[PDB]
Amino acid sequence: IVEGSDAEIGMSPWQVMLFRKSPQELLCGASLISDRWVLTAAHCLLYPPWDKNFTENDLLVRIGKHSRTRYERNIEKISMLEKIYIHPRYNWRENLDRDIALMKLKKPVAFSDYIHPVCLPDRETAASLLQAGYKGRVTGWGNLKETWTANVGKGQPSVLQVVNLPIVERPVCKDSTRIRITDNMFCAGYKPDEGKRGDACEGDSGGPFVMKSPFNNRWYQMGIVSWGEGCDRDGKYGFYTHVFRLKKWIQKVIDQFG
Amino acid sequence: TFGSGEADCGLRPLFEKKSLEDKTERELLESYID
DNA sequence: GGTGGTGTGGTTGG
Ligand SMILES: *C[C@@](*)(O)[C@H](CCCNC(N)=[NH2+])NC(=O)[C@@H]1CCCN1C(=O)[C@H](N)Cc1ccccc1
Ligand SMILES: *[C@@H]1O[C@H](CO)[C@@H](O)[C@H](O)[C@H]1NC(C)=O
Ligand SMILES: [K+]
Ligand code: NA
Repeated sequence: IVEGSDAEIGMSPWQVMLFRKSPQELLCGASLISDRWVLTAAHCLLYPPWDKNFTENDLLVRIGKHSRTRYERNIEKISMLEKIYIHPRYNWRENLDRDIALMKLKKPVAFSDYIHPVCLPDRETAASLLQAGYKGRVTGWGNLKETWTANVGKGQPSVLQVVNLPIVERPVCKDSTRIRITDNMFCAGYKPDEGKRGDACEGDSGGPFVMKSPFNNRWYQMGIVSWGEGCDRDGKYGFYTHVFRLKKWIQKVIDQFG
Repeated sequence: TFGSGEADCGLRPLFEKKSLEDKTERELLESYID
């Protein structure tokens, strides 16, 4: 996350860390949506152009965390994966259309002050809140800057980072980029003239874009960090998988078995 | 199967559940007016 | 250390 700040304790108890077994490295974020289901972005698991194709056994997930690297004894819970479901029409050839995947845990996890699932949106919530100018919250342990070019600053944060960002109107999103945008995506970020900043970055993928419903006080995941160009550049905007538009699939998979 | 958790989803034990606001949730809510 | 270190608290033991 670029120009966010430290997360408070238990501020997003649905944050999940997607962690590679060997070598040990943080791959991505993700969200806890029930006791046995985790949502993330498809390109975290499967992106052929970068020769990336993870199987369940390659991976762990870590839940309840705050610190990026330290094992947080008696707080965090580490779970193995039973099954990985990638959207069958995830478009990795071109623009990451439908950048979403579900991961089913081998064993349901217990909730705690630091571990608690987030809500999936319904038609009314999506319709009330998914509007230009409305702000959501993004979280992750991804990069604090553009790491692929010399830049001053630390690369990664010691602890979970948060930033709040306004949804942007679709035509601005379109003109911000040469990459083909689809209705399975939306974009968020401050305009240059707004003089406030912030963005998700490499490493934050899979992490949730959430909004708090003023009608019931609950946090809902409207998006998944999907892609961007640079991090936090004037005139570009972070792109996010549109959760609600992909809800039908989410539900079809999640409710398929008892 | 979804499993456990839904009835109580999106309510954070250390915040909503104790009637505590995090430091910036209010910025979100104020973005939802106009 | 096992997982750092403004180390035996902390978001948790010893
Ligand atoms: C996998 C995620 O960590 C990461 C998210 C970066 C989000 N960026 C900003 N500014 N909010 N995603 C990526 O790095 C994806 C995966 C493949 C390349 N990529 C990109 O975002 C490119 N920078 C642009 C792009 C390339 C191909 C297809 C779509 C987008
Ligand atoms: C990913 O790898 C699996 C083997 O585990 C293979 O059967 C599958 O076709 C792969 N898909 C792609 C697009 O590489
Ligand atoms: K210690
Ligand atoms: Na920007």
